[PDB]
Amino acid sequence: LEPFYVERYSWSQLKKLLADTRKYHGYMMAKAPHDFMFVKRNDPDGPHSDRIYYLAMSGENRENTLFYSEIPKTINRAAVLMLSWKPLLDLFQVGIASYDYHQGSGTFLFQAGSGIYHVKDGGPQGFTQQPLRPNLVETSCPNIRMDPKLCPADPDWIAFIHSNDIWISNIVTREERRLTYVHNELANMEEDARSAGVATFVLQEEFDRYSGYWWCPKAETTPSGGKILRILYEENDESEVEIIHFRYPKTGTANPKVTFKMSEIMIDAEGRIIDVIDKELIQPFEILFEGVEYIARAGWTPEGKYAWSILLDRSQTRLQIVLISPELFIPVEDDVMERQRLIESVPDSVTPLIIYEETTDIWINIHDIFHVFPQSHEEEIEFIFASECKTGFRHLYKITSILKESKYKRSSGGLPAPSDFKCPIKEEIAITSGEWEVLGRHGSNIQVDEVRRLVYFEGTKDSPLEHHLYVVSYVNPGEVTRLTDRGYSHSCCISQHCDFFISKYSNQKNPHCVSLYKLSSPEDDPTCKTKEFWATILDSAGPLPDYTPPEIFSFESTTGFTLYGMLYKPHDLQPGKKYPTVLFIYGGPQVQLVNNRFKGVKYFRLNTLASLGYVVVVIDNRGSCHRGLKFEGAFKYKMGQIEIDDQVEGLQYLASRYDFIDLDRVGIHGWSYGGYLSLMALMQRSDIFRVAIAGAPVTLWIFYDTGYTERYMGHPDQNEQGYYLGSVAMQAEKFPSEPNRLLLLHGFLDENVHFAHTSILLSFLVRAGKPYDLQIYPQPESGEHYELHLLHYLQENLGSRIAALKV
Amino acid sequence: LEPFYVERYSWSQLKKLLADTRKYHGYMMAKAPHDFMFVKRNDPDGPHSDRIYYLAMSGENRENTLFYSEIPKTINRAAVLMLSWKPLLDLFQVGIASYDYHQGSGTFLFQAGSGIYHVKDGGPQGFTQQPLRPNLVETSCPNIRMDPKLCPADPDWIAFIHSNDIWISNIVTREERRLTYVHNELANMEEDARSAGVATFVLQEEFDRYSGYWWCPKAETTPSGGKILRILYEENDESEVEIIHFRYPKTGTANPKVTFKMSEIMIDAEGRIIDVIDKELIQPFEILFEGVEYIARAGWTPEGKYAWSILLDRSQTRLQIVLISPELFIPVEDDVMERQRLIESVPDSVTPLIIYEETTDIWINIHDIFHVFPQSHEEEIEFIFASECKTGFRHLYKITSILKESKYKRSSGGLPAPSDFKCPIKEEIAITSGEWEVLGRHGSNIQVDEVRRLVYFEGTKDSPLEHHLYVVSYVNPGEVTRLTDRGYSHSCCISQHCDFFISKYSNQKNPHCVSLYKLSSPEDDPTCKTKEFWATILDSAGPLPDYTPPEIFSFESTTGFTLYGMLYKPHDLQPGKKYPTVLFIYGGPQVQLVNNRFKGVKYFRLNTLASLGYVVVVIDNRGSCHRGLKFEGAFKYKMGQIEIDDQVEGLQYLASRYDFIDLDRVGIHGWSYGGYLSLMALMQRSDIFRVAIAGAPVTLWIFYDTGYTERYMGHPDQNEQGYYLGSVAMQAEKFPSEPNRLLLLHGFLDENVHFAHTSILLSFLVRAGKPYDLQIYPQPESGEHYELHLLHYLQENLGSRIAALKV
Ligand SMILES: *C(=O)C(CC)(CC)C(=O)Nc1cc(CN2CCN(Cc3ccc(Br)cc3)CC2)cc(CN2CCN(Cc3ccc(Br)cc3)CC2)c1
Ligand SMILES: *C(=O)C(CC)(CC)C(=O)Nc1cc(CN2CCN(Cc3ccc(Br)cc3)CC2)cc(CN2CCN(Cc3ccc(Br)cc3)CC2)c1
Ligand SMILES: [Cl-]
Ligand SMILES: [Cl-]
Ligand code: NA
Ligand code: NA
Repeated sequence: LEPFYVERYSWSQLKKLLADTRKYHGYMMAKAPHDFMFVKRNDPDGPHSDRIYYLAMSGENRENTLFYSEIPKTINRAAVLMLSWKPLLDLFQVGIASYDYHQGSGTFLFQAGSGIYHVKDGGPQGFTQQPLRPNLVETSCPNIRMDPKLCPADPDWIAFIHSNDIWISNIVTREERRLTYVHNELANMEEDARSAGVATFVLQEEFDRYSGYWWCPKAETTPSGGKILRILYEENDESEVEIIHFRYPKTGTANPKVTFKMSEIMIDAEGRIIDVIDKELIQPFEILFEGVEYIARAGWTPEGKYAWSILLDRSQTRLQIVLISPELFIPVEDDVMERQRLIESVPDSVTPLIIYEETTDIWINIHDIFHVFPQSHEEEIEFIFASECKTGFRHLYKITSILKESKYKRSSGGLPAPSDFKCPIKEEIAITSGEWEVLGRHGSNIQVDEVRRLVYFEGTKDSPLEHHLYVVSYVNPGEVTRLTDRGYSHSCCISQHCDFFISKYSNQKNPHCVSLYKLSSPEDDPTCKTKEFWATILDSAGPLPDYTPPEIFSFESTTGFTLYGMLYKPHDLQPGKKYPTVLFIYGGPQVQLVNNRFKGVKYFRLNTLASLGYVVVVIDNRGSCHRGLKFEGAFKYKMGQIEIDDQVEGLQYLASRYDFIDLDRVGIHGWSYGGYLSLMALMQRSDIFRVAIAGAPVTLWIFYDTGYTERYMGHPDQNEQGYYLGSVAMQAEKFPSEPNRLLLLHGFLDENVHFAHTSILLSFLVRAGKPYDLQIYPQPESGEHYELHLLHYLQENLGSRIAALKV
Repeated sequence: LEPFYVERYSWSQLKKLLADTRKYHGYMMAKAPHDFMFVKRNDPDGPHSDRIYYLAMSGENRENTLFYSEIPKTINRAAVLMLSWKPLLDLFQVGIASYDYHQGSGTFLFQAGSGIYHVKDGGPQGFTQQPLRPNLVETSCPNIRMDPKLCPADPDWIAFIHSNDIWISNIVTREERRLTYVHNELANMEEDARSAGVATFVLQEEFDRYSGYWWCPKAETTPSGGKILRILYEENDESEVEIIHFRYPKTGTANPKVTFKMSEIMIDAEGRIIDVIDKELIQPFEILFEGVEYIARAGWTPEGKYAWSILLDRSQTRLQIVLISPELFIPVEDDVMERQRLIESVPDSVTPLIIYEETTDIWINIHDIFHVFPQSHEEEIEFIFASECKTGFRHLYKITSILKESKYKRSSGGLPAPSDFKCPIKEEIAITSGEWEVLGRHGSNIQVDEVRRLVYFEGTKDSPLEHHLYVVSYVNPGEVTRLTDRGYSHSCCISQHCDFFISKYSNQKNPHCVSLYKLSSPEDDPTCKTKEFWATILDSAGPLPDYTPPEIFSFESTTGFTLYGMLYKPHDLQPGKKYPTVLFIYGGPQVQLVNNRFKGVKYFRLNTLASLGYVVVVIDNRGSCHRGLKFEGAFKYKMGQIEIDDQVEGLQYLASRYDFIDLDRVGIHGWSYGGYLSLMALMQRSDIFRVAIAGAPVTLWIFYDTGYTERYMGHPDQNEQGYYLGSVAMQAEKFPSEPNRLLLLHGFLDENVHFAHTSILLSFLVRAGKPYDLQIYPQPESGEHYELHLLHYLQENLGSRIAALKV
């Protein structure tokens, strides 16, 4: 077996090769249709049953905007119907990321650039046949308005954030009122570190929560003829949180001081504000919710009788679903005389209600699944929730909880015990089960059909390489019925009326498609669900000829799990020759790289590496996503210690199976946790790995945030050895004494993994007498430079003939 | 002619080679004896005429401290007397950079670490024969005290800076009093940006002025029996000066707002403070000193009748020597009623006195030469000054100026004209002349013998490669007499009594020596000066065998100047072979690299390069030091444009003269302006230069300070093209498209040439699609890493066989 050497291109020739083969900019295709919504026409004489609204990007150099399409009552089943995209909005006098809608009025609300706009379609006023003009919500606010939301109780009112405070605005009367006076934009960021209605850094970055306020969905009527609207909101104080060059709670240090507040808004009979009463909790947040760090999720019950909240402790091993009555809130009064009367006036029976609680030795994984049924009995609440805590796989559970009067009484003048607010669980039926998970993140949710008493959900039952749509009953659970076709992975939106679903689907060979599917039952059994192809929304471009996709492989690991991987064979594969191998890696939690999805957009350059004569390998090691909580928990307290074993094991599996892998010329490369592991690979296994290109590596776990690090590694005092061994900066001495094996890539203004990680690693590498190569990216045309430098670095120090002579 | 290839050592082998050959740490030898002072014994029966005091480092791992040595009345001229070093101070209960002394009391004052200390020797109390105990000046000041100075009028009092304010302290009574209340350490650096008695950044960095206050050398007696002491001081406001991550006035932006203040200190008959009156100028600084940016130098006349100051304009093309009477200062009064009486009470004849003024089209070069003779007539002042403005070479001039009453009268209530304070010049004799300069920087000054009416000075008369001591009359100037021996460069201290001088001397082959020389006249002519070797103070270690020094060469440049250089021939020079060449460069103003001095300490690694088989070249291009103002002015408004022409010219001179220079493998390398020029070399002349290693390069002249940039390049608006063409960051497109030719080295916390220069160059290189290599030094063991990486980089991309195959 002779070694294959890649063609030694010049820097200009590589720049040319990259530019000629490039087809997407910023690793981004035009946004496929998303954020679907079905509205019924209700026109017996007309040809259409529904109108669907959705956000999409019409072309490559185009802005994301609202379109609609017509769903016909019948179809020509010999033909294939391609639904035409009708633009909902007219061109402006600036792209839309999301939108709101109020079923009963037709009112859309959305932000596009600086403006907040609205239109009407599909309410009482009917359905347009031409693009509507977006109506600007006018303002006297100087700065950009963020996070607009329609009030579901009254579609004339909206709320939004401006300079970290909550405002409301009427789109008909033009009235505009500030609700919170927590932040003062004249005062500096060190003194005034408070905010209302806004999720702080860790909650956005690590818990995927981007909003901090929620409208009450119903309006309390007043005797006068007017009403009371309500906004539940989070209020954060970040004074004690560490500063960096904004507020970044690094692991071990303080998180924000948080609480719930409520804004009570009296409107008169003609939509004019009478008064605004800002209301705080009756007792402090620390007393009523013992041991809670993070407000993970929040909202209201369907009838708006209670506010709900999913709450976590600092260790992220205890979740609590807690109902909060509006009566727990009293007006803010710095006068202690009036305040004391308000505390005593609120009943003792009015108390927080912990309707659910769960624990784990691994960690809680927050998701977006939580459905509350209409309240039939006064002293019971019925909901569906998902959890990994019973069986180690995320499954749906229907839970009924009893709303007891609490044993703790506030009149006694003491503090409540740890479990005085715990509601008894009457019932707890398992809706799904097995060695597979329900998906509750990244758009995956559930659609509950309350009529037929079913629940649609996404899951990994057929395969961990494919997401599929399933349906099952929630009263008499049993037969789980797959609705999506095997051989693709699916991301699905189900109509609110539960008679259609859309699926965005792909596999390794075929690009993304979006298609509409009609749902129906057989006449003999309404429980049984079948689907029929109705129409195409987005048609695939087809298997483009210049991308050769990889093969999914697997191997039985000595760890006792099947580990999956991807293999890009070199193009023009020569007989009796061995090729240099690049291992692309991420390897951290909450990500799966290996599945039956199209990888020719984001990872197109793994194919480009294969075209030059590199074997490219990717392996989902233990800790990675979609394999259950036990598989994920493998590296608890042990980050860095187990990942490379699985990579090396999978690499040796391929070497014995394929003679064309040259194990003497193996490189490794990743970004973020991938960069971290690329450093760990060269440190621990320099026998295996010739070169490591670490992009934006975590080098020091004490420099990363609370929400992420503490979930997987705990508090630093309780894991002194894990933090030391897991931090590559502390082990600089263990890097190679050869140069041309280590390359560090990092941006200067990266606010996720700070440059500090790279610079402190550089600091200790220099003190340890070790060589490194470095590229920096200070503050479009630089993804070009990165790709260029990477090909050149691999060529010069791994792939080419010159590289072998260099050692 | 076959190419020689350097031995390809591994990274570990290079680290070993560097460690084995290393003999100094941080490019620093132990400090040779400096800051000399001669005190007469005045003991007719005893064997010694003088005691000399001086600062020195006794060994390598040792602190800089005060020693003394005994100068005998006679010597054994057959033998060579090596003076023993006697320690002046005892070990403490922490090194000394400088000291003060009060002739008439014996009082030394010095800072060592945090403490300010004092001892006595050589006054009325006599001469110790054993180490004295340093006496701590006690304090209630919390923070470190800076810049201590004895009051020459009263050796009981000192002054010092504490938290940017001037304090005084009595070393006998222990009284301690704050004089200025300008800075408040509780208030932050953005709000309170004021300071007193302290030179701001640009004055320290670019004008070598480190102090901002000066004691009046005489004490005004009061009727009571007490007296008045005076401190002239600079007061700076840096509010409008730009901030960076301290106050850095970048070119084009505002410098500090400056003025003169005076502290008047009434002491009673027993050394106790009665009162302290803080006094400001009668009219603003901007009115009295029209067009002055920088207070370059300041002090007092010998009798203390006037304060003096050397003042510059923003362009640094107009110097003014200005006398300032204490009567120009009035007490500070925010009450306008009392203030108005004080303004009218001061006479109109009391006015600033511009005793000298000069201009140039090139630039003024500040120096430390300024001697004022005792005032014989009431309306005349007599002084020696040095200047390049008459002839383009720095020469000494004796000037007599007439102290006129000013035509401008303050009672009129108008502002003064541009030239109303100009004093008529009665006389202006040239003391020296020719195509050579007097030296007035870096310790070089003049010693004026007022008895014999001579002046000792350092100069370049015998050679621009050697500094020498000369003497000449200042009444009847003529025969300039060299006192130092040819074949060495000399740095000299002359005794205050003008009967001895010490010289620290070296040449290319022999390390530094320090020797004492006795001065005397022939009996027939007191004007004629001769010298005799008296004793050795520091003996040279001798030509150490592992350093081969370079040869000084020269060549007649087409520019019309003789340009000098240094050549390190490769060791073990083989016949009929050509060697790779490294050009070491600085090339900026105010530096000369090429002279007859020992280069085996600071530039020892140029020899180490020669030992591996590199030709090392150094060339003093136009703009560099010690060749006159015309030679220096060559690159005015044109930095970057002319330097590399001279380097390439000198390189081609050597190539035609020596066949062993391989012009196909020429590298360039420098730090600071050298790094800047290394970038300019690869940009302009990639035909000549294969590789460029730029250390801490200036890449953008608008990012550098006012004092330096504007002196050589003017204000950016008046030189738009020079700034653009001189800034390498703006011309990233002109760098090579080949990799392995450009290497950038920069510290992260460099506060002279900021990292910003490198990062913005990196920014534009990435946008231009250009390759670079980078090493960073974030925040002893790293000069090791730099040297290691440089040898390896030259080896891999210039010197070795692998480097030639790589292209
Ligand atoms: C990790 O999670 C983070 C996101 C938080 C970093 C902490 C991450 O994913 N980073 C990441 C970085 C890059 C590199 N780009 C960063 C931005 N930079 C902009 C810029 C602007 C101005 C200047 Br002067 C310089 C730079 C451009 C560079 C890229 C990616 C995306 N992945 C890269 C790897 N890729 C596979 C692959 C493999 C081989 C080759 Br050749 C090409 C691609 C998958 C996507 C993420
Ligand atoms: C230019 O004027 C400046 C001073 C203001 C820079 C703007 C300059 O002279 N710089 C300069 C830098 C170095 C390099 N050292 C910088 C400090 N650094 C400390 C450090 C601490 C912690 C860490 Br983690 C990293 C780094 C160490 C590196 C050196 C010098 C001195 N000259 C170097 C060149 N030398 C000749 C020479 C030639 C070849 C070889 Br091999 C070795 C030496 C002359 C002295 C100045
Ligand atoms: Cl079941
Ligand atoms: Cl003369
Ligand atoms: Na996120
Ligand atoms: Na200086």
